Amino acid sequence: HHLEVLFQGPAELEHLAQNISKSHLETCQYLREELQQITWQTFLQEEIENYQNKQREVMWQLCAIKITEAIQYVVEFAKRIDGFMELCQNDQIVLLKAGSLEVVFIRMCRAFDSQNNTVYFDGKYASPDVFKSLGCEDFISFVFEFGKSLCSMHLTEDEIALFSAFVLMSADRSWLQEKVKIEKLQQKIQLALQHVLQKNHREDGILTKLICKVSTLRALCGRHTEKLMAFKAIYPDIVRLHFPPLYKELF
Ligand SMILES: CC(C)CCC[C@@H](C)[C@H]1CC[C@H]2[C@@H]3CC=C4C[C@@H](OS(=O)(=O)O)CC[C@]4(C)[C@H]3CC[C@]12C
Repeated sequence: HHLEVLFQGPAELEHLAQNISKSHLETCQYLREELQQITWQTFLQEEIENYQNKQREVMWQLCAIKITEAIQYVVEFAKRIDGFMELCQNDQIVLLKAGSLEVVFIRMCRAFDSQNNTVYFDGKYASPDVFKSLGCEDFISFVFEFGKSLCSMHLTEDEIALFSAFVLMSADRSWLQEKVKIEKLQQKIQLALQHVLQKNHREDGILTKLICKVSTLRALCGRHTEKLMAFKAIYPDIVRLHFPPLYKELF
């Protein structure tokens, strides 16, 4: 008892970090180690050309299908975050519409080869050239830059998990009813994140460089929405008849 009281503080941070870590491990589509062992499996030049030969609307549908799969896994992660399921359906929805893509881009770092500038996509590792038919060179370059920048921090699986839970439970998304409860939850997650960050590299204070990325993610997800609305103005029926329903609902 007396010993239990002396540990209660940090024990609680460790407990929450382990909870979130586990939720992350069990809701990622692929194992980190799996992804790292096949970075050499890049598309061959012939396959690259084929993707480049596809029509704009065709490449967009494919990417939306692939992104929707990753989002499905992020929704499973959210469900397991303590507090998320206690919120009103309305706040649950607002946090997912705003954060599900941000968590995807965070998870992208586990499936990104920084030295060669390539991302795991449709079975192989893809250079930015694979996405040329989208007609979004700037948005694509921003995505890869983000991948490179998060990789350069060599975040551990537990670090990625707590950072995912952090930008997901943000109390500043517009239209939230329970700002105070969500805020108290993010604060805990953040103390837990700092706890695990210092466990590995009290060498710096990267928590700030990480929290700095938060603003970059919002701009990245903001551009996605802009590009998508621009695409939907030209291909309204492609979006309506061939885009995945969950992607439509979210974006
Ligand atoms: C306009 C929009 C549709 C274009 C987006 C094109 C690229 C940026 C997308 C398409 C498909 C996306 C991947 C789909 C699937 C995954 C698996 C996911 O793996 S997991 O193990 O972490 O769950 C990590 C993100 C990752 C690598 C995504 C990165 C981002 C990704 C390459």
